[PDB]
Amino acid sequence: VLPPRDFKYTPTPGGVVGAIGKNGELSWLPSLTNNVVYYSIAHSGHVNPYIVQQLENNPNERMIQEIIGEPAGLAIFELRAVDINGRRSSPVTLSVDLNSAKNLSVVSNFRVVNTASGDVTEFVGPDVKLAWDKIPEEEIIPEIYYTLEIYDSQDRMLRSVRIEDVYTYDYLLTYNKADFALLNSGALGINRKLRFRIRAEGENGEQSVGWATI
Amino acid sequence: GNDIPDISNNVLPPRDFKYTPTPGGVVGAIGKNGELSWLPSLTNNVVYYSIAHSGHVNPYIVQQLENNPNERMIQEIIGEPAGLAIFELRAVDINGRRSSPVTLSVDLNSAKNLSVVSNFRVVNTASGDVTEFVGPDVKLAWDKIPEEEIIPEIYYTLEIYDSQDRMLRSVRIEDVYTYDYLLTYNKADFALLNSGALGINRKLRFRIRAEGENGEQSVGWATI
Amino acid sequence: MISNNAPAKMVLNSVLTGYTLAYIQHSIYSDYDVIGRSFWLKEGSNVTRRDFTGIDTFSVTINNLKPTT
Amino acid sequence: TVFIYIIGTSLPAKPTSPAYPPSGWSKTPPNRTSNTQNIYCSTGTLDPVTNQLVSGTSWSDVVQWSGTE
Repeated sequence: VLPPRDFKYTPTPGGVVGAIGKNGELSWLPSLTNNVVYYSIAHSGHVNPYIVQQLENNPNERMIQEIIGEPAGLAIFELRAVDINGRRSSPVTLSVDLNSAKNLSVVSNFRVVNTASGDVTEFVGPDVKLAWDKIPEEEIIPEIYYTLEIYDSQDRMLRSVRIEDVYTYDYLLTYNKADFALLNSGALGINRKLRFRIRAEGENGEQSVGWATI
Repeated sequence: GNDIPDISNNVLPPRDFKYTPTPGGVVGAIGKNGELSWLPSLTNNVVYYSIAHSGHVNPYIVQQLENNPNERMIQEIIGEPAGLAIFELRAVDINGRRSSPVTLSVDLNSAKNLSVVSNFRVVNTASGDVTEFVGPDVKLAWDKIPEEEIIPEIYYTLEIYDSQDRMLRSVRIEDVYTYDYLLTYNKADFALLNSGALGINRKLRFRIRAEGENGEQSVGWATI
Repeated sequence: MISNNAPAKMVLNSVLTGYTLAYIQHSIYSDYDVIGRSFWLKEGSNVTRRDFTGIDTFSVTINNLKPTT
Repeated sequence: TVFIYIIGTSLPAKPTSPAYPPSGWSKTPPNRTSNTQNIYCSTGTLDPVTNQLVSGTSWSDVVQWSGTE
């Protein structure tokens, strides 16, 4: 089977099919070899390849298949055809990056409750209290959660914590010493300059855009 | 009537994802692309490491059976077509959790196969704080790039930035492994040029990258 | 990541007055790159700058001041 | 002396023993779990010779430690 042509992927900025996040769409031109019955596409990280049968009208108009709900990130799509005798075209690859299924609104506000009145960006207490507003359009998506990452002065991540149903994280001094100073250097220590970034992620491939910090 | 809140910790992605390229002259039919390295994830209970590949649907997997923190690990790729490449590496937990992606895109070409500048460090950094330099000026040093002997000439291009990403002090440097950003070079030259006044600039970012005398440049710029 | 930090602004805890000598209690520096401390007096008509080498002590003694000023 | 001395879920009752380290009561702010909080007491004057509260002057009212005292 001659490989299918025009195997290209066009993102869909705003996508919804039955009120769930829709990513872009991937399209291709039917193989020129006759008797092709269906075009099978292999998707990385998926057990079941996506199969769409051709049609008697395909010889003229290229077919398209839509991909919905996958998370933002890289996808490897492999396209190959079949023959009624089982003969198969050589696979066609398309390595691309995918946008989030539903671009979510950034966190409204993100601040530290325990902040010095004398100057901004100074926590006085031993434990850093981190709070932020509930994401808007929450009722649109059933289940959501936030991913928070902590970075050092010299840019080494310290912990990636996933929080669900709560918008007020409670960083502890005991964490900062025991779980972080030792893990990052192997010796007792304290990190004074901290850094925080948070994203709002839904489940069905829904991811916020632009991070959020203070 | 509502989800019960919970606190969960993810898998710390492996650090120092660096693609180490091999410029060895290999036959045209099959070209051994250089290997890539990434230090083991800090969090324990990591079983293997799944890296996505541009040309392969299936991801290459390297399994960490031992426990050797600070000790690098290597995965090599051979025969891949020359061109643009994008890599995404994620760590995986013994229970089944997967870490956040670690991305690194490098364009594949025989002449483009030049390593990043190594040992990019600020010598005059203050003792207590690595991100602080005591000296009135900035004195900067770096290691000689490997495989510089075969190539007749390599000049590193050093990019300097400010609190905002502003291009300044792009220096054409050949056969020098240490650069000093003098105070006169700092405030007299570009502080006035950009800010429009004598006021100095304190926050700085540095970025160096090897360049070919005739060929193209290195795989990527070197981190501060 | 690399950056520079200006010395933290100090706070003059107290000043004891002498009709020729001035004693000032000030906070301590907290930055490694600190090399010296300086002062800027104001006669009310002309501004005079004074600096003292060394940062060992928390106190200073400004001399050569105009009495009853 | 003023010491911050509880990893406490609820407001405790002020100490009754006049000893600078009170009855099983810490002398420095310990580490806490997210649920718990910190409570201090403005301890009365301490007697270094006896290393305990001088006669009288019992412990101050315990107040949850928010930020800095």
